[PDB]
Amino acid sequence: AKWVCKICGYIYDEDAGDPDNGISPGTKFEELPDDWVCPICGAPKSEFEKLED
Ligand SMILES: [Fe+3]
Repeated sequence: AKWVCKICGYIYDEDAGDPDNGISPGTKFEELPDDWVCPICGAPKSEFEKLED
């Protein structure tokens, strides 16, 4: 699934993960650590919104 950072537009794609910041491809958004943040703007997980209806 993909989740967008409502502040900057960054897209956390679960299939891509976030390797540079310790997240391997395939990591679900809910499993990301509670203090993981958007690699672009630094927003907390609370500011992301899943891209699903
Ligand atoms: Fe962001």
